[PDB]
Amino acid sequence: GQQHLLRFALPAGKKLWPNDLREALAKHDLPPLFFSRDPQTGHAITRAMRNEKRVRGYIEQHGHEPPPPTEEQRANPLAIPGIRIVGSSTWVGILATGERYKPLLEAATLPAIQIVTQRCGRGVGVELEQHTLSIKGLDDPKRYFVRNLVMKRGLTKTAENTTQVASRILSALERQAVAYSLDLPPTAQVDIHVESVVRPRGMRLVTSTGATEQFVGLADVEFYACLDLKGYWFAGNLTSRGYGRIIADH
RNA sequence: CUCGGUGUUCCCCGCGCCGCGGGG
Ligand SMILES: [Mn+2]
Repeated sequence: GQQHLLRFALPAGKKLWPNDLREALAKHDLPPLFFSRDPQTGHAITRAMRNEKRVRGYIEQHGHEPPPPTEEQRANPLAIPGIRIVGSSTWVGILATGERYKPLLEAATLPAIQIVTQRCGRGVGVELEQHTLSIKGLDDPKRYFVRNLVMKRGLTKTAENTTQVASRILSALERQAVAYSLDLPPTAQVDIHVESVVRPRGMRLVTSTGATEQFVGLADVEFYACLDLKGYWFAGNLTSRGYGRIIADH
């Protein structure tokens, strides 16, 4: 429920994209869960099962019943990244969602200062924010953006992409609300409207093991909803790299 | 205190009849 954001203000002349900070932090001997890798699988965090039909299918495949969830699978059954590297053109930062992940932020803090000050030179500002994730309905529409929404599949350049993007935002807000035990208002109250899907484009998917041949869909979004979102909410894929951050217009 | 990458499969979970979802 509690979010901690270590935020660095970048000097006017300087870029340090969230992926750049993430890549540089990977050279600093941090725990795998900082990078959303489950330390008990050696692979990226993934969702948990729960079904009696899924058990049956698992038994047919493997010849035994599913093992217990790992510690991260039990704590994080919807596989939402507890650490995200976030930012925009003017700042970069580390977001911990939940007290569980705050020690990972703490371990990365001096490394992050080293990286940002070495890349940017002098003039880096620092803030440390704390927020309570909350979602509450409104009577009138509130304007939001999504910065660099990533959709691994399904983002087109044609007019129906506004509806597709709207559905992806609803799906993501429902997933976070379930994960954090928050109440979403009725959809007819929320009444999401995607006003603009800005410059729908491609982005080559790069992993820690190198650049792939997959491209993902990437766009910027303006939308309205009768919702007051407090804290940092996300939509789409690849959010541990800061994609899909929802931003209230001010 | 939103709008760097112009377009699809490298891996891990999972579902379906290659396709789709989730993680990176
Ligand atoms: Mn409407």
